[PDB]
Amino acid sequence: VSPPPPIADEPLTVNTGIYLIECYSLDDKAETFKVNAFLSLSWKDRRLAFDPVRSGVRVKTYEPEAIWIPEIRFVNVENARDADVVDISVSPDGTVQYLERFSARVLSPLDFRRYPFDSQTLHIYLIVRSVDTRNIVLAVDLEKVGKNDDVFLTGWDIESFTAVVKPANFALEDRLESKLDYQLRISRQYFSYIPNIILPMLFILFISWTAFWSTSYEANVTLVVSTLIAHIAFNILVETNLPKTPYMTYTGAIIFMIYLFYFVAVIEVTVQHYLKVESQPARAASITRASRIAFPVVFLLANIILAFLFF
Amino acid sequence: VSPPPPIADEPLTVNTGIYLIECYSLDDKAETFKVNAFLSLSWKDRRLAFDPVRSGVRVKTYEPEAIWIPEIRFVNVENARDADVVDISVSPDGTVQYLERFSARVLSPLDFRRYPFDSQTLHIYLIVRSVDTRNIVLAVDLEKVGKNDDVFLTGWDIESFTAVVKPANFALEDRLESKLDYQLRISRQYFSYIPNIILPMLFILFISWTAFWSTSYEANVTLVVSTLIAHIAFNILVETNLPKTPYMTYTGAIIFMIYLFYFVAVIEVTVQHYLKVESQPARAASITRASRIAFPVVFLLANIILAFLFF
Amino acid sequence: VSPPPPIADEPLTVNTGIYLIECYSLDDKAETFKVNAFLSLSWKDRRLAFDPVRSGVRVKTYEPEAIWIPEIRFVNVENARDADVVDISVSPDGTVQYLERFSARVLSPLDFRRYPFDSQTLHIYLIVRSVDTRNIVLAVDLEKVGKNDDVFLTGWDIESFTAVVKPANFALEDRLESKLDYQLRISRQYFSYIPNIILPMLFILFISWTAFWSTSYEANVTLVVSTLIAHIAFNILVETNLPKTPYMTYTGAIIFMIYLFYFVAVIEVTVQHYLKVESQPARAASITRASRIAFPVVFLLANIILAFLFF
Amino acid sequence: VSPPPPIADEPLTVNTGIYLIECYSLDDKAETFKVNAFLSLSWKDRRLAFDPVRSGVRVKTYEPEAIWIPEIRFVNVENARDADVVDISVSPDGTVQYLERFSARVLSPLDFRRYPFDSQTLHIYLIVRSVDTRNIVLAVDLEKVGKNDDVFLTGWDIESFTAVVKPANFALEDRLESKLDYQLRISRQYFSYIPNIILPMLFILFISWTAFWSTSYEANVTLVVSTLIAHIAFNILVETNLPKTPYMTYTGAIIFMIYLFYFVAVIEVTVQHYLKVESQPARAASITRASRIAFPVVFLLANIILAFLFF
Amino acid sequence: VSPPPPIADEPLTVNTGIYLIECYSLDDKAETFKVNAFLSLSWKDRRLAFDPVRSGVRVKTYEPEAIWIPEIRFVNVENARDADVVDISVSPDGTVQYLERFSARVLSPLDFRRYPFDSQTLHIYLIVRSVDTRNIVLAVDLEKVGKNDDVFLTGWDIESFTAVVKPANFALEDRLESKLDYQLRISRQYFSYIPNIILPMLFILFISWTAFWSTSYEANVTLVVSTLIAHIAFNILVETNLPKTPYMTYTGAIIFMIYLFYFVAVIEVTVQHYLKVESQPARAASITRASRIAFPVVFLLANIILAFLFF
Repeated sequence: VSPPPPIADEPLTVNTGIYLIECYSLDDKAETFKVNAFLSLSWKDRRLAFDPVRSGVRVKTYEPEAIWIPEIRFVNVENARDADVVDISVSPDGTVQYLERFSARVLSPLDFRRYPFDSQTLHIYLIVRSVDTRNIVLAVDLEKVGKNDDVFLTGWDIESFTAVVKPANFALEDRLESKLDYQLRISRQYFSYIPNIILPMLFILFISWTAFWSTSYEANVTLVVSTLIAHIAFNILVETNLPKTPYMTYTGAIIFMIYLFYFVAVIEVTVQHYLKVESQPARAASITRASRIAFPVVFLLANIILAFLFF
Repeated sequence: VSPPPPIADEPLTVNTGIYLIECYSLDDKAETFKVNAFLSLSWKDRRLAFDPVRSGVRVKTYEPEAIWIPEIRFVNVENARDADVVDISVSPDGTVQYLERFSARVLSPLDFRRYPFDSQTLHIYLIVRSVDTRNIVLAVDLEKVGKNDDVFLTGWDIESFTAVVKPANFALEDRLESKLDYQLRISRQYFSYIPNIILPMLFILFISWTAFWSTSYEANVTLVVSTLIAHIAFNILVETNLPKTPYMTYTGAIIFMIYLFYFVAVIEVTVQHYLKVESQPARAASITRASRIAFPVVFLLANIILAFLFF
Repeated sequence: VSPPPPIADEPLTVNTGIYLIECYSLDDKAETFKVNAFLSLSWKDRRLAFDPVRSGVRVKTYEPEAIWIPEIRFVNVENARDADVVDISVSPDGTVQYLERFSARVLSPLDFRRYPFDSQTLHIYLIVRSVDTRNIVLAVDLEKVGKNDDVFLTGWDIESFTAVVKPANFALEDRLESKLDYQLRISRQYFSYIPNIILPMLFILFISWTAFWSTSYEANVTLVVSTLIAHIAFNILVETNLPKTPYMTYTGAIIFMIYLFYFVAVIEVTVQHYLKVESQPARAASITRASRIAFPVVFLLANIILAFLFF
Repeated sequence: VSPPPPIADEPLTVNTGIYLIECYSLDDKAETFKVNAFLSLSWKDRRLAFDPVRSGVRVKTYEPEAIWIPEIRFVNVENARDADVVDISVSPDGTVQYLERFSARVLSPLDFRRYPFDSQTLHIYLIVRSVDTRNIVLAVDLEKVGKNDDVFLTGWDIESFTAVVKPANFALEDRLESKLDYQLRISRQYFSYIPNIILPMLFILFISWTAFWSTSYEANVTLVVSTLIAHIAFNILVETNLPKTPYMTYTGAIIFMIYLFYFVAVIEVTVQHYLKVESQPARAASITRASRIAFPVVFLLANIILAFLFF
Repeated sequence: VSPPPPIADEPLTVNTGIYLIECYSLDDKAETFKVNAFLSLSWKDRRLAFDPVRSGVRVKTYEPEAIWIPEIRFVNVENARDADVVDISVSPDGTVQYLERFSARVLSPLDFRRYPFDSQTLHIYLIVRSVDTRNIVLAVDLEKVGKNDDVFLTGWDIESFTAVVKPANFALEDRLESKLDYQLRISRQYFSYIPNIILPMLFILFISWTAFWSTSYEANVTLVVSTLIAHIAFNILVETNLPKTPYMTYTGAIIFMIYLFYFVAVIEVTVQHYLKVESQPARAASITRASRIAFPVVFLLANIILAFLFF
């Protein structure tokens, strides 16, 4: 009901911990993720302490209204952290052990440049408002911060749940206070993405390259233009998986390069035909023969240039 | 009111039951499903026992606030279930019969590898928090576990609603307690998936194979490339039914293999033409003649390899 | 307040009525429909009766809390209906007239086999919980069951709003009681489905059949394969209208048959060409000439077989 | 708290007004539209009046619970509106000025036949329930009915916001009362619909007509069939804009006619070829020459027939 | 509890400030954007003032219920702002410092004509209701208005967060009062829109222009018509990025012009062929030779005309 008084000017230390139970709804369209976890809080209140003989027990259980509880909030959430309280335990020395289970949609930006190899740092920002009586400071209890054996992250590898031990104060408000950051490092699992996106997209492009082993302009126009359609169609097919980014992505640059290669292949096919029709088939045959090596080499070279630029 | 006191150290047994009335919203994307069911609770409270002559009746009806009710919760739900109590009945010996109708979105992972023959185990995890006075344990009353004669599961076969009789304790919290698991085993119905997905997808691939019974390179390019487009288009058409998985699925491997076969068929068509144009039609004719058997045989062989790998 | 007492053992009859206002959000995909209607309740309470001279008036108006009201619920809802009470009127003899306006999403399975001629029986299940003092039974007041002159059902014909006069008890609960069923029989209006789905889908198939009046294998491959693409594309176009069913539908069987016909047409075209190239144009010409009649006849025959099988 | 008493038998007049601030979510599918507006209510209560000298002020501000407020509801809404009261002001004579801001989904049928020239009458039905003490009637204060300078109706022309001055009583309930209708007459802006839908759809059809100036059956098959695909593809592209109607629309009839023209064009192309191959090129040339005029003329004629039928 | 009294007739000045923390869910479809920010309020009340020696402290902290707080609301929002308060501080002179954190969906129209060079003026309208005792006016405290060093907007450049210093009164209500406007000027970053939309769309069009360097009518029909399909397909692919506008946009005019160019290119190809077949290949060759320059020149000229018209 009333905040604990400081014996001295020192601020109240609230030890925090988050135990990740379930992580669902990874909607990449809104750069959000839903979380279901345990939030543990630990701080010392002298007013609740006792001798354990006359009191009988070693522990004292209270209701949330009965005692003072710090106003802990999450910064980067859609709406107020949905909560329910599990337990409040007071040890003989006056140390309060608070535990609640919560579920909330977290706002955490995603970098899609490295995609689909990309690594992400998912953030959960904890915050406390200091009162006049008293100031309150947050701390991390590493024993209460953990991932379960049943933790499921389908399509991602969980690297480190290591929260920011030194979380800098956000100078947003009039009074600056330290906001405890929880860094959750993940890296994209990619096996499926080669046989489902890259490989079939390379096959369609390679099919267009058969126009370099043909002399029929009609058959060549069909090869290049119809594969171009198949490529667009294939992009529409995988559209859901690829990201809608306002910046240039690695995947996006490859896609653009593929569009350029269809254009150049058309030029070649058109040129080869023009030379043959304009009575110089020696040149026409030489260009086509060269393209057979030029196109794969330049492609492989440019992909290495791209890979280097992004990694 | 207050919790019932133990005659001895033994924990309070709360007998549970779930009567599955309706199952709506089967989201193959979020791996969540909405449920509307009856939850029944049974436990013995000596405090409310009576003689039926002086009391007149054989049964006593109470309001939820009037008596003690165990705090039963679901583990794998987005948020707390809809709480609408139906009836509370007390027998002369003190046995309480609780019944509520609830509705909640359940988080249950789905394995799409064996799809569309795939079988699933849907989970509903029940949990109770033990108090200081007396510890509380959950049990399954098989007579109160059921699904109606009007239970509709369009597209699935319900194998067994048999809940985990021995549900292991989840070591997540500070105090470990047994969490009653409800395993709902289902198997996918496919009487439609062959004529609607597989058969037309095989037809389009087979059409490309007619290029082995033709010598017109122009007609062949049209056959292979236009069927490749029809295949992509067909995939777009059925896209909704197929799953967007970060791992490799059986269906997904077949699709990939089909993409490979279009690529190889192009190679053949291109090779056949090159040999004919490079004045060796004997080889060209032999390759084409071989492909007529090679392509179906290798396909049938590789499908058997795939089926074996996944089953 | 308290429930009315029975003069004899007879159960309390609650006369019900539903006045269907506007029906919205006909989600064919979730097999749910939203309803906005008036619910009327009528039952006799001797406890509320009076003489109209000393009381002055002929009618007595109460608030919902002031008097006893039966706990009427709907069986098949996503979650409980919106609760808005309009009026409560008591006649001199004690007859209570209750009226509320409600809105709820109803779960009602749909049969898509006969689609798009398909007829449906939409269900709204009313239910009441019978009390230890008096058993409560539901009845239908046909004078209070109706639909307005402004009732709109776009693309459906409303056959009969006739509710189940003898609604069987659901043996789900421990105590079985009669649950008042409201059957709304509807039949699909198709004045659009022929010119928008069937006719253009037949035209595309007929275009492929022109390959039987041509000898150019190149032109024929283009005809059959490009129309096959147009068919897939057309299916994608109308995909929204067609149903995603795990069982075999009439429409779905026709679609499958059309896919088969494109495959057979390819075979013919391929065969005709092979015979001509393998120096037997007499056979090639005979098969093509036969196909001109065979394909339409077999199609028309198989459609009548299909129509017969489904109707 | 209590209703104002009538000096005489006359009913209480509640003057209404709706100030349309922002109209969003124009859902074409469900024929619903979301609205955010101000609702103003004006009625005279003598019990709240005063002298302004002894009271000091000219205006008196109350809280909704403090005074009597009429139970105003909307008929055609998904569910009850948003209850956010802005201000309640009482003038010295006792005239109450009520203002609330609300947001609700309105059910209003749309006629898509005339589309995209189509005109609509959007309805918002206001209703009040008369009490036993004094009957309540609704009125329209034209000075409080309006739309801002910042009112956004992107794609429509607002013809008249003129609410039904004489709104007939809905004979649905047992007691009939006048329900104040708000007619919002709008007409569709088509600045864009010609260059974005009609013109490109005519271009694709016209391209197919070039087959009448060619003799190459191969080139003709490509022209007709590939444009047919382009048409389907184009329909898929504009799918969002076009309406999903269970009845026949003007736009829908044109689309169907276009499908018929592709079929007839195929027939011509097939016939022309057959005659040439069956050694009668004089007839073949005459039909093709005629089609060059026949197709555009018949099209233009049939479009005039269609336009006449719908307008 | 009560509105602060004016020493003279002057209105109460409430100094406002908005500190933009996070800006998410930029759903262009509904022309809405979600905002998460700090709202600061500053005004002087003499009743809360004190001497700081006898009171001890320099600052006084209150609870929202304890003191009078102005009813500040947002005009253009889907629903009410999140009701969450951070701090209330009173200085020795009586100056109140209010701070709250809020999250709401804002309705702000978007102009898509200049897209994707488009620039926008985003609006957040603040409003206050004046009471009987003293009229309340809003002001902007520039020192309490800003965005963090970590604020980043994906795809946009933030030009000026300069709120309307002179915000005109909205004449909607009976009593007109100044509504404080917050203008946020932004310009779209297009670094992606050229390589992802424009460039590949130009490539497909350029491919059709190779028909001017060919004499094969068959190959030309394939070139023009198949690229036209690729264009439609490409539009379907990028459909998400392009806006669904009922007015004419810059991007939309370019798209229309591209459709026209495919039609004209067909005409050329058809004409070239007709002249050759009608035994005048000198004219046919001249037209084709001219088109090689005419088409790119006219295109580049018309694009400059378009750019000029829109900018």
